[PDB]
Amino acid sequence: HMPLSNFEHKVITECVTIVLGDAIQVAKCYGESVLVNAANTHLKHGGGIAGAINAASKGAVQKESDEYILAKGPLQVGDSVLLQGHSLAKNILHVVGPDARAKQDVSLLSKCYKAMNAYPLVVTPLVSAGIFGVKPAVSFDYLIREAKTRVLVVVNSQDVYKSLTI
Ligand SMILES: Nc1ncnc2c1ncn2[C@@H]1O[C@H](COP(=O)(O)OP(=O)(O)OP(=O)(O)O)[C@@H](O)[C@H]1O
Repeated sequence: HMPLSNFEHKVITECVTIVLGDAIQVAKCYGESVLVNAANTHLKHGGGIAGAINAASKGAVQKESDEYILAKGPLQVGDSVLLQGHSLAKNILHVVGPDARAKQDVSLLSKCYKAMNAYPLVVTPLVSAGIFGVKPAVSFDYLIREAKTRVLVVVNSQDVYKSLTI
């Protein structure tokens, strides 16, 4: 079974496909992929996809992240950091999308998605599209504008999936 058949998906461009499912699982089918974590300034992976990723890695993502943040200090918004994959992916790219509730610049999503272009295959959720208050459609708009590499954008609500795929 070629990986994406385990999932409902729709190719948008030769670059971007929209997959309905859990991004952790999609990334598990591609060992050469980089998994995008939708993270905060302090890489505190307490919930959302950050907590699911931290939990899949059995706490390891949190401890690596604590060492990095202690050493470098906290990340700005739109910053990204490539860290270990903890066998969930070749690597995890921790991406700090803007927080709309806090009235942060949503065009910083462009900076977040740009970072994904350094990798040949990336599996990502919609950055800032949950508690951070950016509509998934709006997050998807920033992604499709910047994606120059092969990006599997994975949405785990079926409603979001139907909206994105017309
Ligand atoms: N394992 C996951 N895989 C793919 N998409 C996810 C996953 N978990 C959450 N999402 C979706 O991707 C987007 C980014 O998630 P985010 O890191 O901002 O945490 P969250 O959205 O507040 O968590 P939740 O949606 O469960 O309340 C959200 O719209 C969210 O619903």
